[PDB]
Order: sequence, then C-alpha cells, then structure tokens
Amino acid sequence: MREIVHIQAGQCGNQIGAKFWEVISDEHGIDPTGSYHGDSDLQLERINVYYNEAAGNKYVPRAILVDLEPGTMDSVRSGPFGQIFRPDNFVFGQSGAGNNWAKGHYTEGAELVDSVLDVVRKESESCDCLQGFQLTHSLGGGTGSGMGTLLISKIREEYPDRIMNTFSVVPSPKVSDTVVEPYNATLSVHQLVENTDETYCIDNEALYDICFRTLKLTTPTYGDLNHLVSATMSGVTTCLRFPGQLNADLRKLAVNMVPFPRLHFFMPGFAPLTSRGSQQYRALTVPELTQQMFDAKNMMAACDPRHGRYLTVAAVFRGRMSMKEVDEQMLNVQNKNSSYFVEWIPNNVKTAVCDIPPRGLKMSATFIGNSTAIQELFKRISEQFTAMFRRKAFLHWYTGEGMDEMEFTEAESNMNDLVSEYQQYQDAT
Amino acid sequence: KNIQVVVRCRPFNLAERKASAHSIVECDPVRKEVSVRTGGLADKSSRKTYTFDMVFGASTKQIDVYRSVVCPILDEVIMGYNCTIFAYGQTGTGKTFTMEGERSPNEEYTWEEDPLAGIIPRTLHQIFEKLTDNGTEFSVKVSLLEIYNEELFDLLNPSSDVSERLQMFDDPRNKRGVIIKGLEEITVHNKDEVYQILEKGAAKRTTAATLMNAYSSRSHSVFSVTIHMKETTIDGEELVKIGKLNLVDLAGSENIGRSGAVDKRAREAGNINQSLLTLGRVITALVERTPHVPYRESKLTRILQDSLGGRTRTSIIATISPASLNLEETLSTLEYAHRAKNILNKPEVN
Amino acid sequence: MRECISIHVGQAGVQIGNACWELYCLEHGIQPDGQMPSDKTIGGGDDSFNTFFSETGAGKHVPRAVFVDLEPTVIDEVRTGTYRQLFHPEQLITGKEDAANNYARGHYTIGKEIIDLVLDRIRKLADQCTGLQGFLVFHSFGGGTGSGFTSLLMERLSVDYGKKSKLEFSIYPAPQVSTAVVEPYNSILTTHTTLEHSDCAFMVDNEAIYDICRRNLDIERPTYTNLNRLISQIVSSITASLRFDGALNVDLTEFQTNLVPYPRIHFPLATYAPVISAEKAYHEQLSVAEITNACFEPANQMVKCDPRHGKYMACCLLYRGDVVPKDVNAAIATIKTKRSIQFVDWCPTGFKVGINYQPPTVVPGGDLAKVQRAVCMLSNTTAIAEAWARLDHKFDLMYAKRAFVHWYVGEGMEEGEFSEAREDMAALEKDYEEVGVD
Ligand SMILES: Nc1nc2c(ncn2[C@@H]2O[C@H](COP(=O)(O)CP(=O)(O)OP(=O)(O)O)[C@@H](O)[C@H]2O)c(=O)[nH]1
Ligand SMILES: Nc1nc2c(ncn2[C@@H]2O[C@H](COP(=O)(O)OP(=O)(O)OP(=O)(O)O)[C@@H](O)[C@H]2O)c(=O)[nH]1
Ligand SMILES: Nc1ncnc2c1ncn2[C@@H]1O[C@H](COP(=O)(O)OP(=O)(O)NP(=O)(O)O)[C@@H](O)[C@H]1O
Ligand SMILES: [Mg+2]
Ligand SMILES: [Mg+2]
Repeated sequence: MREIVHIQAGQCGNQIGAKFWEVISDEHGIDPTGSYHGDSDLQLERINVYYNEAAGNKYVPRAILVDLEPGTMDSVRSGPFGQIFRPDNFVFGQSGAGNNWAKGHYTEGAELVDSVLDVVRKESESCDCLQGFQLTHSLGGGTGSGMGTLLISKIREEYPDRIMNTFSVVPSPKVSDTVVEPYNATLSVHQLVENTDETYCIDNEALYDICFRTLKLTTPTYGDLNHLVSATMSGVTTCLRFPGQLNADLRKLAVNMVPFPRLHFFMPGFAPLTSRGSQQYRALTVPELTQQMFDAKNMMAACDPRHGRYLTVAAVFRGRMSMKEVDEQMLNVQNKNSSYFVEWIPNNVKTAVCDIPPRGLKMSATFIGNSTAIQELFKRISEQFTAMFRRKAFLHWYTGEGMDEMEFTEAESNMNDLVSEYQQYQDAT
Repeated sequence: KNIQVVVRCRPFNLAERKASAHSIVECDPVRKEVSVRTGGLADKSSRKTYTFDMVFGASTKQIDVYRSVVCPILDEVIMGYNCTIFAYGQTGTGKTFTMEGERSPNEEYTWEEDPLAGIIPRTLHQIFEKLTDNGTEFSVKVSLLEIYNEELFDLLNPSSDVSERLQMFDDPRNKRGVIIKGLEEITVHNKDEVYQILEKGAAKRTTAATLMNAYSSRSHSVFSVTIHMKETTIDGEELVKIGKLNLVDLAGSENIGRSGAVDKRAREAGNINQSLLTLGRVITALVERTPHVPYRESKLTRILQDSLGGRTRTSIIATISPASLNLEETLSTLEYAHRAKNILNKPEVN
Repeated sequence: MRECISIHVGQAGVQIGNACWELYCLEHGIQPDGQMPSDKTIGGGDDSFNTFFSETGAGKHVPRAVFVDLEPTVIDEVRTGTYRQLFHPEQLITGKEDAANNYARGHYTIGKEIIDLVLDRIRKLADQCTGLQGFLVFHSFGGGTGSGFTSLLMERLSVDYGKKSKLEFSIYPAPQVSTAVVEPYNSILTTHTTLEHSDCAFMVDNEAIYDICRRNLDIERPTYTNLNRLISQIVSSITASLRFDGALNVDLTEFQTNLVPYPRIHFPLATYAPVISAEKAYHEQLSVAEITNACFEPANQMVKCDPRHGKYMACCLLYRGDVVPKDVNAAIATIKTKRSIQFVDWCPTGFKVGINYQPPTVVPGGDLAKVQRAVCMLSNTTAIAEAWARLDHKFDLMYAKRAFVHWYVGEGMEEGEFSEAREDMAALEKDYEEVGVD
C-alpha cells in the first residue's frame, strides 16, 4: 500500500492536480465501472490501495483539491470521473487564496486541515505508514504556494514517516513581465525550500520550450501542457508503484539523489520525448532513449545539459533493461561529462527497472540528478527578486499580508545562501 | 580564538566498570593527552594517541579544568564578546556532567558557588561580582534552547512559552554572519537573581530522557545567556555592549539498544548524530569557501558560523567517557576535535 | 539429517533464492503441487532434499524455505512462484515493515521483526534436522535491507548455532561498477561485522556473471534473470555436489576451512567453470582438458581477474559429479605451471581434493548447453581485494564528502562506527593482502 494521496495547492496546483488525477486515474485504467482494465490483479491492487473502492470496485480518488475558487472544484467534478471522485474528499473555498499569501494561507489552512486529517486518516487506513505525500502547487503563485506550504509543513511534521515532496512550476526567469510576479515566487521558494527537504520544480521556460515545439501553439495549452507534465510525473510514481525486477525505494532514491537533505532541487526527466510526428513514425532504440534523456531537448527542463553537470546522477529504467545498456549508460555518463558524474562519487547513477514496461511505449526514462543550469536558473530567479526588492513592489501586499519585508530579505538571503552553496558545490567537484 | 578542547576525563565509568574493560585510553591528566591503543589487543602498547592542549585523566575533574577556564570566562562576557563552550566526548562522558559541573549536594552551594559546578557557574557568579564591580547596567535576557526537532523551547525564558524564534537575518548590529533577533527573554536583575531564576528555569527546562543517562540530554541542549551591559566611562562616554554565552550539551552518538531511548528519542538521536556529523562536515566543507557559501544553511551550522568564524566566540573543552566502546564515535570525536582545530573563531562583542 | 534452508534478503536475494530453490525444484522434479511427478525420492526426500527443504506431507515432496518479504512485492514474487504453492504459507514470512529502507535504518528495524519469526522457523527446522551445522543463506549487498539483514541476522544465528558456523552468501558488486552508491555503504558495515560472524562469505560478481553469461549466450540482455539462472545454477551446482553422494564428500565448511589456512579469508571466492555455450556443446562435447583449461581461464572464473594479478592463497575447485581421471590428471600440471598460486609458508599439506561418487549432473532447464563438469573454485581473489580497494576509494571519497550522513543519522548509526567499519575493512583487506603475500 503506502499509497500517497496527492494534494494540489495554488491555482496551478488545482489545475495540474486535475490533470494529475486524470493521468493517475488513466494509469489506474479503472473505469467508472470500477472494473480493472489492467489484467494484473496486483496492478489493480495497487490502484485499489491508491483509491478507496466505490461499489462496482470503483476507485475514488484520495486527495484534496485546493479551491482558489469554487469553480475549479466544479471544473474537476465536471470533468470526467466526476462520479469517480467523491466530493467528500473535495474541499471547498470560494475565497481561495485571495491572492494573499498570508490571507490565503491562514484562511485556507484551517479549512484544509480538517480535510487533511480526514484524508490522511484514509491513507493511514490504506497503509499504516506512507512514504510521504507529494503535493503539486504553483510556486510562482505566492498564495498558491503559501496555502500549500502550510499543509506540507504540518503534514511532514505530523508524520516523520512521510516525506514532503512538492511539484511547482517555476516561473521562468527568462521572462518576467514584472518583478512582482516572481515576488510571489520568491516567497514560495523560501517557504518551500524550508518546507521540503526535496522540492521539484519545472521551469516555465522548460514548459514553454517543450510546449512550444510540441504544440506549436502560440500559447501553451494548460491542459495539454499539464498532460505532458503530469505524464512524466505519473511515470515516476507509476514506476515506483509498479513492481520492477529491481525496485528502488522512491524515498531511498530521493535520499540517494541528494547527497544531503540540503539540496531540495531535483531535476525531472521524461522520455521518450520527441516531436509528435517523430514519435509516431519511429521508435527510439533503448540506448537512444537513454541518450535522449541526456539531451536537454528531451528533458522537460530546458538547460544545456552539457554545460550543466550532475552533482548526482541517476537513471530510472522501464521495460526490459539491457545489462549492456546499463554499462552504456555508465559509460555515456562518463563520456558526456566528467562533471556529469560527481567527482566525489564515481558512477553516481543507479537505475531501477520496472518489471513491466510502462503503458504506452515500453521504454521510458526519467532524468535524475540536477544540472548546473537549473541551479543557475534559481540564481537567475533570485535576480528578479532583487529587482523586485528594488521595486519594493508588493509593499502594500506585504503590509496587508503582514508578511515581513525583512522576511523577503531573509528569503533572499536564505535562498542566496542555499543557491550559493548549491552552486558552489555544483561548481565544485 | 577557537581553542582545542581541554580534556577532562570522566572517571572510569561505572558502566565501563560493568564492562570491566580497560579504557582504551588511559586517562592520564599527566599526559595531557589520551591515546587509545591502536594496537589495541593486537598492540596494547601500540596506541593511536591524541593530544590536546590539555588532556585529563579520570582523576581529573570538571572542576579542575573548570576553575582554570572560569577566570577567562568573564572577560569574553564582560566585553560582550560572545562566548560559547562546547564539550566533546562520548555520551556518558560527563560532557554534560562536567559542563554543568556539580552543585554541592543539597545545593550547599549554588551552581556558581560550586567549584564542583563547571566553569560556567563560577564564572556566572564571578560575573555577578564583576557586574557589581563594573557598576555597569547588566541585565541578562534569557532564552532557553531545548531542541526537539530543531524546535527551541524557552523553559529557561521566564515565559512559560518557548521564546519565539529569533529572526534569522544578519543582525545589522552584528557586522557579520546571521544573527537571531527578536528573541523574547525576560531579564533578571542580578546574577543572584540568575541563580534563583536558573533554578526555576531548570525546572522549566527538560531534556529528552535517556536510559543511558537520565542526566544526558537525549536532544542537543542549548542554554543561552544574553547580557545587556551599559556603562558611563571616565570619559563619560556611555557605551552599550551585549555579551552572549551559548553552553551546549550535544548528545553523543547513540545506538537505540544501548541508549534504551524511546524511538522518538532515537529520532532525536538521529538528529543528534546528524547535527554532530553536520558539524563534522563543516571543517571539510569549510575549505572551498567560494562562493555556494557553505555555512549558513543549517540552523545549527547557522548558529555555528557565528559561533566559530563568526561574531560570537566559542572555546572548546572536551571531556571524555572512559569507555573505549564508542571507538568509532570517540575517534570521530577526537578527529572532530582536530577538525574543529582547523578553523578558529574570532571573538566579537555581540 | 542436517538441513539448511537458505534465507534470502532483498529482492535480488529473494530472486536468487527463487532461482536457486526453483533450480532445486527442477532437480527434484517435484511439481509445484509438491507431489513429484517423479516417484518419492530415495530415502524419501534425500538428505540433500531434507537439507534444502524439510519434508512434510510425506509421499509428497514439499520444499520448505524461509523467505522474508520486507516488501509485499517479494511476497507476490513468492506467491507467484510455484515453490510458494508447495510451501505452506507458514513457511513464507513477510515483514509488515517496508524495506524500507535506508541501509542502516532497515536492518535494525527490520531485523528485529524478522528475527523472532525466523528464529522460530529456524528452530523448528533445526529440530527437524538431526542437527544443523549452520545455514547457507543468500543476501543482497546492494539492497540496504539485504546487507542489513546479514549482519544482524548472522550474529544471532551464530549465537544460536554456537560453534558450528553458518555459511553466508553475499552479493559483491563488481569493482568495475556499483549498482548504487548505497550498496558500498552497506558493504563495509555489513562485511566487517558479518565476516567475523560468518565462517565464510560467498562472493559473486554481478557484472562478471552477467558478462560471463553474456559471452556464451551472446545476449547481454534479455534477460537479467537468465544471468540469474546461471548464478542459480552455479550456486546450485556446488551445493548440489555436496548434496549428491560422493565417493568422498566434504562438507563445504570443512572444505572452505581447508581452503583457508586462516580465518583471515573467511570467504572463499566462487567460480564456475567451464562455462559452456549451448552452441559450443552443439559443435562438440567439452573435453576434460577443455574443462580444465576453461576452469583455469579467468573468463570462466566468475570474477574477472588476471590470475597473476590475483593471488590465490589456496585455490581449489570443487567439482560436481565425478571428476574424471583426465580432469585430475590435467590439474596437477595446471597447478604446477601456475605461478600465480601462492603458498602458505608453513605446509604444503592440508589440502584435499575430492570427488563425488555421483556422476556429473546437469541442472535441468539450463539455459546454457549442459557442461559435462560444472565446477566451482574457492580461492583468494585479487578482485575482491581490488573491489575492496575500489570500494574503499569511493568510501573514502564518501567520507570526505560526508555525504549521506543523514541516512546513517536517521539510522542513528554512528558515523564513527561507519568510519570504524571502513577502517576495519581496510584493516581486514590490508591484513588479508599482507597475509596473502608470502
Ligand atoms: N507551468 C505552469 N505555470 C502556470 C500555470 N498556471 C499558472 N502558471 C504560472 O503560475 C503563476 C501564477 O500562480 P497561480 O496559477 O498559482 C495563481 P494563485 O492561485 O497561486 O494565486 P492568485 O494570483 O491569487 O490567483 C504565474 O507565474 C503563471 O505563469 C500552469 O498551468 N502551468
Ligand atoms: N545475485 C544477484 N544480485 C542481483 C540480482 N539483481 C540485482 N542484484 C543486485 O542486488 C543489489 C540490490 O539489492 P536488492 O536485494 O534488490 O534490494 P533490497 O535489499 O531489497 O533493498 P531495497 O530494494 O533498496 O529496499 C544490487 O547490487 C544489484 O546489482 C540478481 O538477479 N542476482
Ligand atoms: N565526572 C563524573 N563523575 C561521576 N559521574 C559522572 C561524571 N561524568 C558523567 N557522569 C555520569 O554518567 C552519566 C552521564 O552521562 P552525561 O549525562 O555525563 O552524558 P552526556 O554527555 O550528557 N551524554 P549525551 O547527552 O548523550 O551526549 C550521568 O548519570 C553522570 O552521573
Ligand atoms: Mg546530555
Ligand atoms: Mg528490495
């Protein structure tokens, strides 16, 4: 069991979460019938663990939706498997964040907590202990993050067993219409880093690039983008959930990836990633996928992977894995960069393979380890913040929030310290 | 600056006696060094030896060091130069024991009075007189740091509640480092007041119980004394300085079975090991120095940066438990003390 | 008689156990029903049969083995396997606890839960056995749990066993690559503690075995499992030979005892030879001489090594079945030529060479074409030492890093203890090297 309910916070969290649910539910493949598409009983079992059974062996999601506005909740319910999800799990808040970090945080949290306990209990019912909960929210939304943060902090505190991992989209530092928007982000960032030992973010740019190439849409489709993003995330959870010839603890891996709890950042990787036409026409070779993950383009995040190095490297495998492929992976990692592997520990990357290749393409890969670019990205982000400070924007908001302006400075300092340390280490062998 | 630990050796442990093993190190104050047999059984004669500015045998007492240390203590405080003391040793070392010192039984003497009490109590008393001598305004704002899950509780602080977290910001007052301000303390008029208050505070304060030592705090214990001083010189210039002393009783390495600690205690213990290890980490990390500035990130490290190589000044005295048993840990301790040696801290007025 | 049932830890360990057990099962020829399509074995289950599995439901050969499933996944594996079907559910034990594990954390926490259950099972088995000298069990180094189990488990069992030692199986990462950083973390701590407890250790080169299979099969992958099969086969072979009647039968422990004049090298190296491709068999039957050559040649030996590079304080090869006269004749000459072999200072005597009466047997369902002789060799290998050095290098680097303090910290395991373990390992390796040199 040890199923983890996913909680979404922030407008993004809500939006993503719905997709997340859809993806997961799709992963379950459990119809509203509650019949199990998957032949494997076990897979059904995992799903069953994941979601409580409605009659007809339906599975009802366990999660709390963050209600920026009640509409979002309506949206999800309106969206498919509205029946599948049961509103009891659903929490409501018309006010939503109110786009006040403090206000939203304070107001929402009380509402959330009750649901939180209830939901947590359910999971506890499912498995006595859960590895931890992963919540998806928007870091950029100060409010969205802020609301999320409280739950995350509390939950982790409540159970040391659980480890708090968060997904939030980072606003790409590449473009900021204004400093102020990132201002929310910085606040979220500061809170988030403390909140979670490990945090995961995706650059806006990464979304932009990935979406733009794939969609070729002028503006990214939220659903579409969410779909892809959710899928990659789904892969990791799916992989962990699903048995592998060798299985690696997600937590254990998570512990593994960061040499220390300090490094919140994780670099996601999804694959195969190709153009729509490309994927359809041709199938990547196993080694190709591995290479693909290395490539920035394939990776959701945008970076110069060559430029970046991985303090730690890790790979996940799905489908059958070649022994040779492993060696190839090891060799390639060394080949691509010495920096790619940490100097400290040779052959950092370790991979676990699922017994059964993921639905869809048998071969799937995730990217593990962090890149210089992302770390730089953080630094870049803080850069906006400083400008924001110069702006002293959100002065009014800060006042209204009652959040310290000094707190912002503290966030900057802390983030600076962490980023500096991270960068220093990353730069360092 | 930073001082390598002066060693006070715990008298041969009763528990050690239970083992009836000889301590790997022979606690010889004369040596002013201790060595554990590297040869060990293979070579009793052969021993890895560690030297410190002073090393003391079991016969040596915390008091013995304590008096010596005691005098220099006042100076740092009086200046407002932050003073900190850390004791290094295995659990059951008497790291706490020496650190606290012993109050004469039935509190025949207050902590300060007791030579039995460690350096701190005497120095505290001396500070009392010193303040009297100075005639400066001295107030001590007290905050208690009992750390559970890196939570600080101000039992010491006269408020029932634990003091609020001080803001982690470079205090503009403090030139360097990160400073914790906004601390709520209730000052006590006098050191004597401190004596009485401390008694109250102690009751408030608790340590995680340890089977290995009830005495031993399971959690890392952090006792902080803040002294606000204001005087008007012969010049008549009015000078205001703030002195601060952190007396830290870190938990030693523990294993659950040995500890007999509660699992939660163990959870504390994991923190316990982590903290020290983190601290171990600091010297080895220490070197790169640019930029990804390797210091502040941990709370402990954060305090630490101020502590050593920071605005606050600390000195290290180590007391050890005779037991060889935590050889790795003790070795870690000894090595760590050396590790500490690498970086020295500059004293500064708070 | 004495019966040993392996305990396998970790997914890999369990997986190995499954393969080994299954291989045994194939040998037994007993259906998953537990009633053999074959007739009842002579003496009921053979002594070997009893040894591997206690016999219950007589007239039916139902294996008994103890498996621990830290993860429920393992349980599924167990249940999935035929053997479980034969096995009474009592035999199977699953830990409630997750693996989880941090390597340090897992063993202590997990072990306690397992130990009580296992001990009871063990005792009953011991009761079943006339007497149990010790248990042979497989554990996975790479898994934190797998490594963890061995250390904790071994001591307790050793205590229970008393003088008679247990044989331990371990997974040794090839020095070339490590599956994960974590494993080497496990390695030192587990190894140092374990080694003292264990009379011997079994070393396998995960990569090497894969490679060895890889060459003959000429398929690197798929499958890993296939590689596993060979591993199961080799391990099965050695035990099998002992299990099988022999004109001279030596207990493994005795043999290993013979192998190392000193406890210093608790663990014999494990080798399998000759390796034969199926195709090669098709081309021709292996000659005894070819067997002899194959056995020597480092490719054949499980760990890749340069025979010069490695030193064998003693090298022996146990052979299944009947050692052919040829095989024997060829051997002296080989040993003679081989510079590489080291000497003990004292005395040239003390060994045994040994033949099993029973004719050579091929494990059924062998992926590879059957070899007339399957052999293992116990020796001291450089590769282990080099792996040790490699691990040491990484470990020291890790030490410098002070990385993954937190994991250990979570365990509450001492860093100092860890460093001590490293030191001990270094001491052991250095001592081992020192002793190794004449
Ligand atoms: N990658 C994505 N970024 C998004 C998405 N929706 C918004 N955003 C980004 O997130 C930021 C806006 O935060 P939110 O969506 O969470 C708004 P929130 O509920 O937190 O607060 P309010 O401003 O009070 O509505 C901004 O930088 C957007 O560019 C999305 O679906 N994906
Ligand atoms: N002998 C053998 N080793 C294997 C096999 N597959 C993987 N391994 C090795 O086993 C180690 C991993 O240990 P596992 O037993 O799978 O893990 P675990 O002990 O259950 O612990 P976690 O999975 O981390 O919770 C790695 O060094 C792998 O290289 C196999 O079929 N046979
Ligand atoms: N100098 C001493 N004379 C007599 N007893 C001592 C002395 N030093 C330590 N002890 C005893 O050993 C037990 C204490 O361990 P202490 O409480 O000294 O361990 P500690 O350093 O605080 N352990 P830890 O908290 O884990 O870091 C106490 O009950 C003391 O009475
Ligand atoms: Mg104590
Ligand atoms: Mg496992």
